[PDB]
Amino acid sequence: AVQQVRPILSVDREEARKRALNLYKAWYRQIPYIVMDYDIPMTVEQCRDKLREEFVKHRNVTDIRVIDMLVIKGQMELKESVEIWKQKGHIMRYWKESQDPKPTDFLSKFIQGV
Amino acid sequence: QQTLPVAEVAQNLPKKGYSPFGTKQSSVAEWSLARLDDLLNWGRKGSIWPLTFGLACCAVEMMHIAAPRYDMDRYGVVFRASPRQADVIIVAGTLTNKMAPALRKVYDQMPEPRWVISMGSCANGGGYYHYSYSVVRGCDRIIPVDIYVPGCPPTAEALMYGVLQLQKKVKRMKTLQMWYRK
Amino acid sequence: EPKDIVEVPKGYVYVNNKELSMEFADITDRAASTMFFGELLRGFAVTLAHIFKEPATINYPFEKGPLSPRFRGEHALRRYPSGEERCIACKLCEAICPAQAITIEAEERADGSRRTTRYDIDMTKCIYCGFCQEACPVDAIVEGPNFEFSTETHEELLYNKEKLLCNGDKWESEIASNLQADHLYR
Amino acid sequence: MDYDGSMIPAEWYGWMHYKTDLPPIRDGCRPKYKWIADHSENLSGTKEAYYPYSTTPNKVEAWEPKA
Amino acid sequence: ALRRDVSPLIQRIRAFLLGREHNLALRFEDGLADRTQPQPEIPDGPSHLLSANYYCQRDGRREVLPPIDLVEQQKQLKLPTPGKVYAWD
Amino acid sequence: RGDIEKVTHTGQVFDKEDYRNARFVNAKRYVNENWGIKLIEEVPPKECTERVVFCDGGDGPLGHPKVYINLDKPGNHICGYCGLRFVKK
Amino acid sequence: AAHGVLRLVLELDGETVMRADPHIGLLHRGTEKLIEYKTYTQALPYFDRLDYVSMMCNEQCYSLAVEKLLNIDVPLRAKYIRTLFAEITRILNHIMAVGTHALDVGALTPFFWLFEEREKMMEFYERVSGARMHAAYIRPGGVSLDMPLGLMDDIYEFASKFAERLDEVEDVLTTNRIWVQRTEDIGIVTAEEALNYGFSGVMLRGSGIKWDLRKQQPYDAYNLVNFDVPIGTKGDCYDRYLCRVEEMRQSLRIIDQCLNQMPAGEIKTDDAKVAPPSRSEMKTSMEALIHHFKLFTQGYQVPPGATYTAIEAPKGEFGVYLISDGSSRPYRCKIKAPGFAHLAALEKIGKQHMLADVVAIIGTLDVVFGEIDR
Amino acid sequence: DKPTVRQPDAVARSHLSDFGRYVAECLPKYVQKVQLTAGDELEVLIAPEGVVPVLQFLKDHHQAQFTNLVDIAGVDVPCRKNRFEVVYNLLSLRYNSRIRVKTYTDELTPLDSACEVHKAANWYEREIWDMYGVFFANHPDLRRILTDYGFEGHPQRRDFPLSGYVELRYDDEKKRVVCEPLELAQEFRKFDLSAPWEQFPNFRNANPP
Amino acid sequence: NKLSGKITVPTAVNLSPISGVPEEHIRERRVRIHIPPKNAMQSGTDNVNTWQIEFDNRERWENPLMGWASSGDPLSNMNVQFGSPEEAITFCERNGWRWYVDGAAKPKKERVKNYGINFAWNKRTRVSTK
Amino acid sequence: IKASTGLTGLAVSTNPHHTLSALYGKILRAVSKMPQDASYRKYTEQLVKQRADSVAQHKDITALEKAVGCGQVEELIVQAENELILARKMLGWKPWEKLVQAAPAKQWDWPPAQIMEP
Ligand code: SF4
Ligand code: SF4
Ligand code: SF4
Ligand SMILES: [Zn+2]
Repeated sequence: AVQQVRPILSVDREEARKRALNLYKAWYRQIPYIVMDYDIPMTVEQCRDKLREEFVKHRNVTDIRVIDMLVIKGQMELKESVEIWKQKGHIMRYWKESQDPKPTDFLSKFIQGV
Repeated sequence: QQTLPVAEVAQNLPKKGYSPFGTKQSSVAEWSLARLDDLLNWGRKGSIWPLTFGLACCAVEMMHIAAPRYDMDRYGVVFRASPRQADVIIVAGTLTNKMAPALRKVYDQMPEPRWVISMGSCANGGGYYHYSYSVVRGCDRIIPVDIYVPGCPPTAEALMYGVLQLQKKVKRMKTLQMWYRK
Repeated sequence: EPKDIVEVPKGYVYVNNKELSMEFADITDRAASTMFFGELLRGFAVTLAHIFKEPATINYPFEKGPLSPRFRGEHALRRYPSGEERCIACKLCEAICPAQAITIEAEERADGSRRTTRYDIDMTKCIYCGFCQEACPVDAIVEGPNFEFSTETHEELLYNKEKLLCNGDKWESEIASNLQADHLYR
Repeated sequence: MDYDGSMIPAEWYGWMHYKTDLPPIRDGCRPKYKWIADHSENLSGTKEAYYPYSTTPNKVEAWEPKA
Repeated sequence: ALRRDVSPLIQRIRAFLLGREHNLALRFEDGLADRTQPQPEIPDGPSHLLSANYYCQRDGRREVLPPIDLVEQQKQLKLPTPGKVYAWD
Repeated sequence: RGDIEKVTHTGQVFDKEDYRNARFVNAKRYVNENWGIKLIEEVPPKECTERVVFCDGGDGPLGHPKVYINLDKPGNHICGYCGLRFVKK
Repeated sequence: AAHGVLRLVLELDGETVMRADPHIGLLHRGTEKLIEYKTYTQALPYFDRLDYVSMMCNEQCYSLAVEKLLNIDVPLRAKYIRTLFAEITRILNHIMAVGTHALDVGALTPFFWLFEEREKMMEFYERVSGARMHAAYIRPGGVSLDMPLGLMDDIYEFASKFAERLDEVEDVLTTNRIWVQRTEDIGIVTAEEALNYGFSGVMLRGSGIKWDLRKQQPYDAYNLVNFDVPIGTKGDCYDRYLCRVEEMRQSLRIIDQCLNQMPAGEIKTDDAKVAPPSRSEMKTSMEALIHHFKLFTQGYQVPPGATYTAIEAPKGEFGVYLISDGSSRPYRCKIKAPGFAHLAALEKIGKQHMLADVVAIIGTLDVVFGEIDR
Repeated sequence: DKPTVRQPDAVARSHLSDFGRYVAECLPKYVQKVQLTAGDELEVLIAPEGVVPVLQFLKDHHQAQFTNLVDIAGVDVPCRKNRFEVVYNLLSLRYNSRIRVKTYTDELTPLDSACEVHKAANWYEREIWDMYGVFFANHPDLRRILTDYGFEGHPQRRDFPLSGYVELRYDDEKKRVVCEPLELAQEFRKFDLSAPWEQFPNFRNANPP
Repeated sequence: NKLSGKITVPTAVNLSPISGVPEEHIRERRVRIHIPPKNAMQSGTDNVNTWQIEFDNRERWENPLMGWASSGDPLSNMNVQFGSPEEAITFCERNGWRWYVDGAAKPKKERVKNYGINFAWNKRTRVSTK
Repeated sequence: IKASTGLTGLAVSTNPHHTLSALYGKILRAVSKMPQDASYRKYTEQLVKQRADSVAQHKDITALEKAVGCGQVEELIVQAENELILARKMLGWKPWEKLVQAAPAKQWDWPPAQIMEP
């Protein structure tokens, strides 16, 4: 079920990690600047914590190509935060603080509607 | 729904007064505070300074009003560029997501008493792009709108009619007279 | 006239081919223009002159206009000369409405007639395009000529059938005039 | 001093806009039906203001325990 | 007596200052058309001709074909240039 | 206030204990005064001779599309569009 | 001077602008997706919204696209009306560009004097279509509706006086030293650099290229009008401004030719399956009613295919690439507005000029918004 | 004798037709097919690898000299295994003619970049990248253009809801604008405008596999 | 040792994360691949020749204000077309959805549909009227 | 001598014949390296040689302009230079070879998404 297809950037899973971890470097190194530049509530530790979870967001990615794109997205978002194109609203977006975590257990769902 | 009075009813009725409050004030403090409100409203009513946000398509009418056919500075309206010196904001055109935080920021950087006119359908309720992934459905969801000028765009007459309606709202606002009760 | 600088064929006009002469009368002319701002004087006197043209400001709302019989403004649901509702809920107006600003729900009135129950327009979604009236097969709905319908509250703009019928009653005379003007022509 | 743009009535509106050259005093060919209302201003920001509301009687009937 | 104009003096100076003979710009009822006009009749069309007017033998939408493959066109069967050379120079 | 009591011809009154009444504490509940059902009732049923009549309701192209209504039945016959009423007898 | 939309992220040293990143997309209104969901007739106003300064030219582009797909032709009278209003829009757009440009530089009086005359033209749009701007007057089967009597004459006097009005501002502002030095030799656009960046319109025509869509790929009744386009040889904002001014003058004589020769006849393609029938016929005959019914509810199936078209819109070669899947609903509608490429080149055009020069460059680009992001 | 039906420029069809064969037999390895759409335009269907060679060939060779690259129009078509299609619509001032180049690609494999060929394209590749997600290889800077910052998904795809997944408002607790799950006052009412009766026979069996 | 950097990868590449759809929809919603139903009171059948996918209805209430049909569910109208079910299943997997095909129909069995049977000497199938 | 080329940047160039001749020589050799069964080759020689044969008879630059058509010499040299780059790239591209890839079935078929009879 294999296909002999073009690459994008990374030719092997290890190069993929090499690229993926490079991004993790830029983001870790950037966090303090954004805490200063963007006047938002978030603090360095929380921003670091979210960065960890947000990589964990997709741990079981497998395809070399898919993981390459995820890194391509990150390098973009890095630059948009590195330079201050984004806005305090845009950067906080990662927390989703407007909506309360909706009910999850069956009764709370049942008693609160579909 | 009500309707205008008929010729003979008008004949019976007296002058409609000038200050919308009327001249029924009881005591000296009441009567005095009525006049000071009238003066304040007169100042804020006669001189009103739009900010000229004017994103799009609607903006062209926002310029035609400045044009010499339906002259607007005739009424005491001037386009100050700087929001710190602008008293009113005529939000006109569509409000995309990229713009939403910008409009919010511009609005509250302006000092009050600040009134917003939502010109055009695109600002009123998102207009023709209402079911779009990128547009703020209306501008009521970013800022407190004061006057709605329907149209796509509103004919210039319609826009400055709305301006006069804002002047009427600025005329009847009760701040000193009713602080006295507060 | 000075000669050109690029030879031009037809179907074109070069707007800079004219040469800046070096003739002494020509240079001294330009020099005098710069030394005494003749060109500014020409423009200066123009604006002085053009004070003496009467301004074209309409003394609104006393003086006002002009429009044309086809102007697309406030919506109105007309009624037959008997007073009966013209709309039959054919729902074309909704089917064509580019903004989907129209909502209709129709049933049978007790007489057995095909008529609307709810007929709604959102003039915060309408574009005043007039596709609705161009489509309606009985001229039930029309872009009435009123355009000063400005409201302080957003809710006040969402018209339902009661509001629309009221406008039709209020504006019937004018709408009758326009249609008599344009029906055979539209 | 409470003049308004909407004070013009229907029969005169067209003339006032250069929309009809026939003064209402002169052309009696316009309709003279009964149901026609009388004019009204932009009644807004006042107790006389319109406010929308559903124009469909409710959809589904609830079961009545008493009956 | 025809158009509201500033008094004749100011008119002459105004013409002097502009440097071109001035012609009025504001639109008067006299200047513009008879603002109420007779009812127009739109002449009937050439496809409204009453006979020999079959739709099937004049319709376009049913006439258009799919795109043709030029190589396969040849398989069924002056260096070429896209069109007349234009001296955009 | 009567404004929030009247029965819309469509047949709606907010129940006496229904929170949607609240929206009219400060604004009128417009209800139209002409009910088409009553008006068309008042209009008398026109009568003719021919088995089949035609109505456009309005006049010329200012009414509804021309419709032919047969009258052979004993009763009335209501125009589908305008609600005019016909009776042959 | 930023159209209310544009957001340039500039990096400056001293006062000069080194890096100039424009963030187009502060207006983008997902109009390609919406155009897909609606019907061809319903989709028509969208185009009039785009490049909102150009009212009718945008519609004519779309109508030509559909007519090329449907394999239909409009009658001469419809062609001439389209031509007439194509040029009236040309005068509208160029007034808008000149007036905005005059404010960019800081001259108020020109803008106001011209916006007086802009009111007369809009009134004409109002006379025909019933809307100040944003008519729907041009439609696939030709124009939506006939013209009211006497509108010909009123156009004549308006054209009669426009020479005076344009010359008043022209004499005031063309020669003026401040304006000349303020615009001249700003953002030189060499010929080769112009082509490889995908330019068009008076920008291209100003840089020296003798190209134009009207004379080369004629699409409307322009076959029957003789006239000359203007061309510059300096590629400055100034001589570009002159080209626009002469274009106003040349358009004027185009209205002379067309308005003089206007023939009688129908005002709509004869195919009642394509354009709606008239109300008079509708209320009597049967298939007129069916066609009225089906066109307004379902629209008309357009034969499958992809087609491109372009028009000499005032901003430049405005184009619509339209793909139809055979249904009544367009499958894909990509729109090429000239302002797009015209603005991308700014990042290179604006290099090292002063800040005041950058603003004036944005003006001479005349990148009206809506057409850029949508 | 059918004034309604237009008559194309036949001689233009002649020139484009012979020229099209010229292109096919000059670039055998790349040109997959060359067809002449009935609208008189000329389409050139290539494989994804030859994108730059075709464009470079066109802009340069005497007989093509197609210098201006009008746009990069992106088309999405599910049910084509590699669906995302691209269109390079070019002009030639020397000969006064238009040509269209077309290619395909999936949502995953990258695609050649025209930045190195025509400087005009630079923004367009950014536009398709934002609007579909079609990567471009060797593109200098692939920053998004239109969509707002931190926008997830590429809306012009046909598997993307019209109104998007989220929408913005303003918070007072936070003095800031927050994105929220979608919530529509009146759900967008589609209309099912499907033809029951085939209105076009000519395209029925034509173009079959 | 390369063909312009070609690589060997599995054909079935899940693209849920790159896609951008929120995981809530991905994890709580199915897809109903089928052929659109034939309208009962029609007779042309050139709109049921395609294989179509859509998402199950979530909810619709009515706006308290104006009695519209409010719906806070984005993929309600979403609708896509395919040429064959296997194509759609291939697509649906690549976008990481849950789906369950709905078998359209077996090939129509020929019906004799003779005209003469309307008029028979013995068979019951003689028409009562014309 | 013509004063201007009528275009910005495109300057008046002397010795056009020498430049055009030199450009034609190089491109001819550039195609010389090509294989003998390449359509690109087959035509470039005849076209270029037609140009490079027209270069001589008309010493006057304006006369040569009319004889060659296709635009003025100033652009015309650029046309030649473009093609020089084309040949060098063309040799590097090997496009005379046969099809690299066959389109998948139903790739270039319009309209899409319609069932079929096997
Ligand atoms: S409301 Fe109408 S005029 Fe205003 S921006 Fe929207 S489309 Fe343009
Ligand atoms: S088109 Fe006219 S008759 Fe039909 S539903 Fe709409 S308003 Fe009523
Ligand atoms: S004018 Fe146009 S948008 Fe407004 S209700 Fe009528 S059809 Fe709909
Ligand atoms: Zn009737």
